[PDB]
Amino acid sequence: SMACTIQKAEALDGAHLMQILWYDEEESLYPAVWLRDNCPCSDCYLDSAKARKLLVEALDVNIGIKGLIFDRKKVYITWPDEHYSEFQADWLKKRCFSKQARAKLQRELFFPECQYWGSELQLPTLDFEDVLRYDEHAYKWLSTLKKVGIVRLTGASDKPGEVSKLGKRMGFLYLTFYGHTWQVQDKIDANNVAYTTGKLSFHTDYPALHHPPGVQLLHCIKQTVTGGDSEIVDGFNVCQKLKKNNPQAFQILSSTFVDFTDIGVDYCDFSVQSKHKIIELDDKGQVVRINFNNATRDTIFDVPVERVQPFYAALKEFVDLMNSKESKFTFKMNPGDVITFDNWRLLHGRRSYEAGTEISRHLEGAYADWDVVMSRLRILRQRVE
Amino acid sequence: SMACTIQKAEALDGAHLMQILWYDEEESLYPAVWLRDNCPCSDCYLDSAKARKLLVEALDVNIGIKGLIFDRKKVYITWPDEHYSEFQADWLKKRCFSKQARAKLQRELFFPECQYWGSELQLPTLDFEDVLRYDEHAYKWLSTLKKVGIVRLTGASDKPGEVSKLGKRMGFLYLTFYGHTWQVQDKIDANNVAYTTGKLSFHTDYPALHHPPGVQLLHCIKQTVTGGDSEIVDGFNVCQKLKKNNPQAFQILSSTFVDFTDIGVDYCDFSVQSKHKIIELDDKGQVVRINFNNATRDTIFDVPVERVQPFYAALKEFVDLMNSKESKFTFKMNPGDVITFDNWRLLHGRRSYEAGTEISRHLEGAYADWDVVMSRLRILRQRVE
Ligand SMILES: C[N+](C)(C)NCCC(=O)O
Ligand SMILES: C[N+](C)(C)NCCC(=O)O
Ligand SMILES: O=C(O)CNC(=O)C(=O)O
Ligand SMILES: O=C(O)CNC(=O)C(=O)O
Ligand code: NI
Ligand code: NI
Ligand SMILES: [Zn+2]
Ligand SMILES: [Zn+2]
Repeated sequence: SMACTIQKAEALDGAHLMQILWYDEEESLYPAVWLRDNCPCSDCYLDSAKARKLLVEALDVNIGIKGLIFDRKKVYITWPDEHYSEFQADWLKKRCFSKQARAKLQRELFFPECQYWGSELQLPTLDFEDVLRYDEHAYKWLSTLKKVGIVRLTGASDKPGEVSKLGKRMGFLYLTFYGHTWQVQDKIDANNVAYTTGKLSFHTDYPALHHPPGVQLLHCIKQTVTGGDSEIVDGFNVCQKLKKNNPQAFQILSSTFVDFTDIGVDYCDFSVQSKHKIIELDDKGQVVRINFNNATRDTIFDVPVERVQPFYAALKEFVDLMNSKESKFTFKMNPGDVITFDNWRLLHGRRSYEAGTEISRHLEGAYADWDVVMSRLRILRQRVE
Repeated sequence: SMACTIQKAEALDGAHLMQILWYDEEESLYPAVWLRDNCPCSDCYLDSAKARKLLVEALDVNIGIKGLIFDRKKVYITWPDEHYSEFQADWLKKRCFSKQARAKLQRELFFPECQYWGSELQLPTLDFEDVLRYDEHAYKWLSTLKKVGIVRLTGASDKPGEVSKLGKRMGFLYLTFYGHTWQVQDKIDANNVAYTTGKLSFHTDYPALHHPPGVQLLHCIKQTVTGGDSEIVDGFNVCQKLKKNNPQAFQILSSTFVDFTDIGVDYCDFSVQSKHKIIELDDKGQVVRINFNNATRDTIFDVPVERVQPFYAALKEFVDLMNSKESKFTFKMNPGDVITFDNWRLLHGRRSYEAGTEISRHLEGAYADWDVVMSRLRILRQRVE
């Protein structure tokens, strides 16, 4: 295209910048040091790995272009030490340092589109076997998981092993002290409040870890009629409402380190401790993760005494908002259903049910790392486009 | 002890605080809301899980103590709604909200002691089989790993499978796209600069992931006489020197997001992207992780053009300090040697060596999560004390 065709290339700014004038009349600028650092020749770049061999030690940070020629599709550069580089037009164009170009590329890499939701949620639903068999369906699955935060898959079996198939479709699951996969059932000497018939209030899984699981997979093998309905809420949507309604409570929860703990025996013996802010913000003040399980929050609370009661007051306000009828979405899982969701963004819970002489309710769960998921999503997108 | 024996317990501050006067005359304060939240009774606390059943929804954040009695070893509290709680003296004492008590407990949980080192490093060394067989030795191993950042284990075999034994001793290894364990050897169509005979400059492993591996294990199966010596540097020590010598360069590297990438096929097919600050600080300005591999730093750099050359100038200053003869420690791995090190703190590298018609050099590596390691360290400490 005219946008990707070179009209003129020139060294500017004491030879420290290259400027490309494109055939659409737009101009791009490329620092000489960045071009040299990204030389694609075999000395500098290992093509089989698509990786940089060039060392920092080799890079003159004050380098300027010694000579430059070009045609419509490439630039050819000589360097002061006689090194020689070639750069393709389309490669340069994609990597333009303009804010618009950089932002476009970041969108393509990280899929930031987010659709916030309340009690009006239309639970995205796909077929399990279709997702396993067809790239178009697996793509819709992971893209929707990223954007909405949850997808339900229907028509799995009523036998263990289904979350493992989804894990292989992603790449691999995320092993924790509760196993490769884990069985949510009422257990004698339960090592986790999950493994009882009690109500689970809204929580994220595993804030006792530094790096809580990014994605959760939960498959219904057996369901009870006595209770055990599912509830979910969009934590990012809730945090937005909290900041607006109660900025003091938002400030406390986004700045206060809370200790989490887990001790017991499952896959192996464990004694786990972490610290997190319940509302975890990026450097720009945007919420990126919620870290909260009331069951594993430690008895240890490392704050001065005067900060304690205001913390709990803040926390109450947050949970009250999560529970509001405008925020929460309630549903019942049947055998064969699987939900896959963003464990950093949603909070989830379940209603109490009745104990029995044999197991009346059984879910099999597993976790996946967001990096594993995003990798597969990038591959799938390329395959489908 | 007199320190742990109750002399007086009293509700204060409108019944919103409990004060304990101990037999040493020291005073501790406990917020009423915190005591109620941490009731150990069977309604509030699941003993088999050592976890809180009590919901946020159940907690009156404005609660005060209705009645209190005590003896030397426990306090007995009635609440306004008629709930009833018992707290043991030793439990309360450990959880005193004084800064001194809180800081002591944080030390016991997280083992913060750090011993910075330069080229004078005396490489801590233990026997491999001793570490597998004896808790006293496994304790010294992990405690030293945490404090110094590296331990060498000698007397392993010259066969694959040794890092896997150490992984089981910790709990489990950290699976990545390069496998459960991985073979560092020269490979045709290498998917990583590591799998060549080239020099690796100082790097941390895997900044292409959001959560880079906490701990690295590297076992020498075959070594070459033609090169391939090992080099290490204490990144936390280096960052301290950089902040002192060049505060501008420190500021740039601790505030600038750098994109990292990895594309290829190994355990499965992958297309990985991340963003990190190379020098990653906590909320108090202390360095907690270094994220840097020059080979996987992307060609994509998401900064305005005017910030590019100063970034590279900063980076050069950092690498130059890492390479200084006062900072780096160089050694040669022989068959049977294993190093286990903090991949968030150290940077590591290796000298070039000569290609041959069969494999002349072979290391087997693996990763572990710091949470897995710290769990085992806590268990071991308890077993040994
Ligand atoms: C379901 N399992 C694996 C027990 N995790 C619950 C969540 C947690 O303990 O934070
Ligand atoms: C040794 N392996 C597993 C290839 N990793 C190298 C480090 C990296 O690619 O950042
Ligand atoms: O049992 C359910 O429906 C939900 N389970 C969980 O959220 C859990 O085990 O952490
Ligand atoms: O080969 C060596 O001695 C060191 N290897 C690495 O650091 C690597 O593979 O990332
Ligand atoms: Ni859960
Ligand atoms: Ni390495
Ligand atoms: Zn080159
Ligand atoms: Zn109670």
